[PDB]
Amino acid sequence: PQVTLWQRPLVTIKIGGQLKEALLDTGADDTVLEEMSLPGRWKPKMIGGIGGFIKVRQYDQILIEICGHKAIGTVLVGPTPVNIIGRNLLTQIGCTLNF
Amino acid sequence: PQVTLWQRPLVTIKIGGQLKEALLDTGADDTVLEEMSLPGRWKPKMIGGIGGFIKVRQYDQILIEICGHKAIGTVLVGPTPVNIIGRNLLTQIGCTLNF
Ligand SMILES: CC(C)(C)NC(=O)[C@@H]1C[C@@H]2CCCC[C@@H]2CN1C[C@@H](O)[C@H](Cc1ccccc1)NC(=O)[C@H](CC(N)=O)NC(=O)c1ccc2ccccc2n1
Repeated sequence: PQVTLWQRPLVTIKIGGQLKEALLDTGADDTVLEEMSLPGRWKPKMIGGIGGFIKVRQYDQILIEICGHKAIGTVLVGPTPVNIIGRNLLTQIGCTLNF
Repeated sequence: PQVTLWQRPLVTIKIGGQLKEALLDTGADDTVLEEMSLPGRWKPKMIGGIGGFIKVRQYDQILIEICGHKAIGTVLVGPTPVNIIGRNLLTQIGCTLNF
């Protein structure tokens, strides 16, 4: 769909059985979800942003459904205020910027 | 222009007589620029991101030329790693997300 930016670009994701809302974020290389229950194997990883760094759990090959579109990728789970869909996944659902 | 997301969405901006590169960021509410010389008054503000909070100088009515589009708005200058154009200016240059 086309999404204007007067409000935050928030979509519904279905991940690991759970429904969440996430921000479509072009300035994020990675996808970072708030602490949740995910099955499996994860690695320790540190990522950075404004303000500094956090330590997150890396899960690879996770299925995510972003606004009814399917994609599989690396998802990081840690202490982020808002769930962020970053560019590793935005390329999979075909998301482009327009101006 | 239409921008795909395989690489970071960077554009050229002209601000305060100076040429910079900045990231078009749909997940940023505000425009945050690294430390640079700007004329006039500024107010102190705290903003947050994933690793915490930073103290920024807020400037209002700043003219900014983003990929040849002129826009007037609030710009925050501070200790950010990369120059960020957030939704307060992206809505003024007519920026939309598409998938
Ligand atoms: C998620 C991750 C992959 C780690 N990437 C990033 O964090 C990169 C790092 C880059 C280098 C440093 C400068 C920022 C850029 C852009 N960011 C993406 C960038 O989109 C990031 C995503 C985000 C949204 C909401 C909350 C937290 C984080 N947003 C931001 O950093 C902007 C900064 C701002 N004042 O506008 N924050 C917000 O717009 C914003 C909104 C609500 C909030 C609620 C609570 C706490 C903080 C909140 N911050």
